[PDB]
Amino acid sequence: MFKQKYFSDSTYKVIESLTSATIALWNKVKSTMLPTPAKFHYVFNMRELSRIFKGILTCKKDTINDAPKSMKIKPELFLVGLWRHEAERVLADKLVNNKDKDTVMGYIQEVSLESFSQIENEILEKYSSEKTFLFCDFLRPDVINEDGIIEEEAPKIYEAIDSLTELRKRCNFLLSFYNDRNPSKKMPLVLFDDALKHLLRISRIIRQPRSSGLLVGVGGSGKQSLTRLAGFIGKNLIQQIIVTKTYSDKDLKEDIKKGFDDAGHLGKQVTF
Amino acid sequence: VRDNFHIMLCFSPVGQKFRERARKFPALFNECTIDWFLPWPEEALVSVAETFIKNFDKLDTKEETKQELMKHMGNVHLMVNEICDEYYQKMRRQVYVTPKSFLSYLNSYKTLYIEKYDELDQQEESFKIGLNKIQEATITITLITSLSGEKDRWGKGAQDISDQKRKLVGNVSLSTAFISYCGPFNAEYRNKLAQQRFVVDMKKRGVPVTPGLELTSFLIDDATIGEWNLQGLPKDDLSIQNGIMVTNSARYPLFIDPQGQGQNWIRNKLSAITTLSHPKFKDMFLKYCMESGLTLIVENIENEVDPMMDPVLELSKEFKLFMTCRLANPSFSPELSAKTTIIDFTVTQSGLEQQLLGKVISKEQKALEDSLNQLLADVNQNQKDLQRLDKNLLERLINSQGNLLDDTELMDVLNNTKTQAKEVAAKLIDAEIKTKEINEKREQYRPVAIRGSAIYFTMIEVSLVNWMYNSSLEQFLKLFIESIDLSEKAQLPSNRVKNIISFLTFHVYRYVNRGLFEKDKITFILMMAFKILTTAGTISSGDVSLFLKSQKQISYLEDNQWLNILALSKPFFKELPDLISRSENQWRNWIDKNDPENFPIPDFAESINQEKEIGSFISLCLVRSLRNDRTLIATQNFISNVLGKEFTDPISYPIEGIWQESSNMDPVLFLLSAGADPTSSIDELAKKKKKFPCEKVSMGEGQERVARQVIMKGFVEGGWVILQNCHLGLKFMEEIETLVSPINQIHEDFRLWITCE
Ligand SMILES: Nc1ncnc2c1ncn2[C@@H]1O[C@H](COP(=O)(O)OP(=O)(O)O)[C@@H](O)[C@H]1O
Repeated sequence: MFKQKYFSDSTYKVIESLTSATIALWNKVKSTMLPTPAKFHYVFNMRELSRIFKGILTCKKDTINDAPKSMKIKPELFLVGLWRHEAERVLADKLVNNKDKDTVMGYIQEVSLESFSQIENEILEKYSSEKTFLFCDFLRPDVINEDGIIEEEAPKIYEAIDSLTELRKRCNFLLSFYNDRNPSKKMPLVLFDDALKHLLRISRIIRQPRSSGLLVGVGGSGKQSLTRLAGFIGKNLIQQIIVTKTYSDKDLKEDIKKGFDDAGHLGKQVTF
Repeated sequence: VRDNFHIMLCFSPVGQKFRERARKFPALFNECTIDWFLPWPEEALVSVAETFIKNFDKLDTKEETKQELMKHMGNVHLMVNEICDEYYQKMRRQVYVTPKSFLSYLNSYKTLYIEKYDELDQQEESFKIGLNKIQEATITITLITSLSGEKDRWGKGAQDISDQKRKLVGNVSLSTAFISYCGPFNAEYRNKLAQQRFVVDMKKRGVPVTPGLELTSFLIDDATIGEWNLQGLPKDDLSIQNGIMVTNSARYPLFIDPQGQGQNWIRNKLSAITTLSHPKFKDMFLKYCMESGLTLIVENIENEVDPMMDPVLELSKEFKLFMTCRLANPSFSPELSAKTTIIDFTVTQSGLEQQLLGKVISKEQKALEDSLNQLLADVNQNQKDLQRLDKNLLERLINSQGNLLDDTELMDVLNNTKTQAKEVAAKLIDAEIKTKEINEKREQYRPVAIRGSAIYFTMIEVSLVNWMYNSSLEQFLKLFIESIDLSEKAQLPSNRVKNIISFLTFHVYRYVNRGLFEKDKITFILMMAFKILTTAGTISSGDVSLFLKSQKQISYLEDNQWLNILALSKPFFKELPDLISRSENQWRNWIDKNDPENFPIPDFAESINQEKEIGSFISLCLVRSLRNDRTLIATQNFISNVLGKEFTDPISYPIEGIWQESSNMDPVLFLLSAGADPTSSIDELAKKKKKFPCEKVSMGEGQERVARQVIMKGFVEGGWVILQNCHLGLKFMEEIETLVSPINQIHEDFRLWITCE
């Protein structure tokens, strides 16, 4: 990955320090916080390190294009912000109480200061601050603009920046679209900050090649409602199973056959 | 295919199966990412509140109070969460919540607020029309003192609903909250807990609210209440709020229905039916109701849903649907709470004594009901005559809408008002003549009703002691009405009231004993005694628990005994273990003597034992705490005392006598134990009175159709059938209830005999 830009006069040593600081974070978090039968799934291995990197490895040159934003951004700043958002979304998700979250973010800030012993005040000013930073998204940042046809051009896909207004406005835009796409949609979805974040997370998992995500939560949390939009934006087809008067096995088999032939021979994108 | 087959799994966090399902299959939680969704915090809820109040703040204009409104609404939601938790904690009855109900609650708030705002403010516009009348009369200037109360109402009613208009907004909020959320709750939690809860929220919030609930009064006009009371709605409070709750009809409802008030009410309310289990129902009845609106009632929910029921639930615009359960204490899924409203029609004893009061007034002499319904119809019509007075006032006030004064006939109109008040005075007198005479005619019987209700709520709880001790209210009603017929009237009506109290108790008592088991014989009578005394004698539940559950001082007695000294030690129980009890003069013989209670009575409290109003219960607390060995005969003893020795006496059921009970249209069950069967005796009787041998079918596998064809032979002919071993092969049982019906006619002399375990 490194030998493409060659513009990292000092960011190479940093990049290696990221390779080691992910490991330091892995050691600390894996040691510290454990599974108990009320938090039994608090289980850590080497998979999550691979997932962290799999998230990092993107934007062969889109990271370089800081010039449009330059929001007090050095090229490295965007990179460490990407590191932070990545580590959060691969480690600071599957935890039950918000306090547990608060301690992992404290760990992250401490480790970032540890490695980043050369611009530490800048990170403290900008991204280590608890204020919202670098919400990463794919469909909001670019607008189709409906020049000659509605889907004028496929939006740029790799990255987005932090903002909440245009996020909600495009979300409401899209909600109207989903209303007229589906007859009798009947979906009064209320979009508040946490709901926006949850849709973002479903996007993060659904998009990735060879990914999937278990979603937990009491009924009414809306996950089943949220995923419909999250799939429509990603162009993925969706099908559910119907339990007939006789509950049996063949329905599963024929449905999976159709699913593969959508994702195989035809090669379309699907979801389950 | 693996590159383009994403899998989205969404599980519950609660229940039983999720955790060991995860343990069963490693790859499931292994490969997939994991994400939690916490419940919404207060910031989200106030955000939703303002998103829905911005578009709904057309009439509710007040700066510096809106923000507190949205805050307090969030507070209400967080609270109904806690109330849910407490209900499950104490009563072990499941309750759930969803944001959908919060949205529906906002819908109700907006809709009924615009309705009541516009309606009551057209009435307040009419208060201002009264101001216009006063102004035009004054500027134009006999009648001005005649309209003293009239101008007072015209001013003060508007000024009250207006200056308290924000407090009335609060009242609307309290009403719509109590509607939307407090459906499935029992009488302790329904009003009391929820009301103190909401008003403390309002006091802490410091937003203004009006004193006094009166939820039913300013919701529905009493004319429709009376109309329903003709349609079989019980005349008491709880049924009133229940009827309101069905009226609002936020979504299709689902009743917890131990008795059947809702089924009869809907059967009468506007209808004057198709069961769930029917091959035609799933296909035929659905399409008829869905394309022509037949209303499709259902009456057999048992937590098991044919999935096709649901997507029908959520397109004729002339179609509704009410469906209800039977067995109490449901275990409905969280989402079945998300879709439909839930209402509990668990009868309280309070309404129960009025219903039994009405039925006894019926059967004891119809002339009492003649007087009752006569005066009741008269006074109901006189309430409507007060309403007609109000109509006359309104006519006097706004029919002319100008030139009232030039109408000198207004003088006659004023006199007419007076005349109507005069018949109200007669009605006023009738309110006295009612509230004593019928009341004493009811006071002769309302003790009885009290006893009846007590008895019923006793025999409810034995069902929880063990299944199969389950019976309706209807059978109890037949027994009650019969008892009145059996022995009630001789002469000397007060003495016959005492004879009610003697006879009804024994009749119901024996009826339940016929089903009871040996080890539960003593217990049912014991519970009956307590439930009798929890109202009249006001026996403390704390003292009951003292009687159920429970050393430095004394030296001779045993450590096994000293446990009991500390048991009794912790009113005068903690006052007489001292030198009084430690005299050790003559009570050593007493503790040695067998039958301590009877001949060598304790003289520790001779006067207290003498009084006997509670002295029995005192003696028994003593007997249990000292000598648990001889508990049971003492149990028989005070049962004989407080209830009569007739109860503590042998019973043996003459099978020839029992046959007289069995009509053709009811079977005979048999809850047997090991090493006992009446089959030989049943056959013997069937050879004695009946002249033919019975036919027999043993349950098992592959015997349904055999049983059915022999039953059809019995139907046409009139023989007897002996089913056997119903404790397995239960799929045929549900069919039997449909078979034994008035529809499919049956030849006389046909009996059925059932045995099971
Ligand atoms: N964010 C939300 N705002 C309003 N209503 C919601 C929201 N999320 C869910 N609901 C309600 O809950 C119902 C079920 O949603 P669902 O997606 O099944 O939640 P879950 O997956 O947690 O069961 C929906 O029909 C909807 O009315």
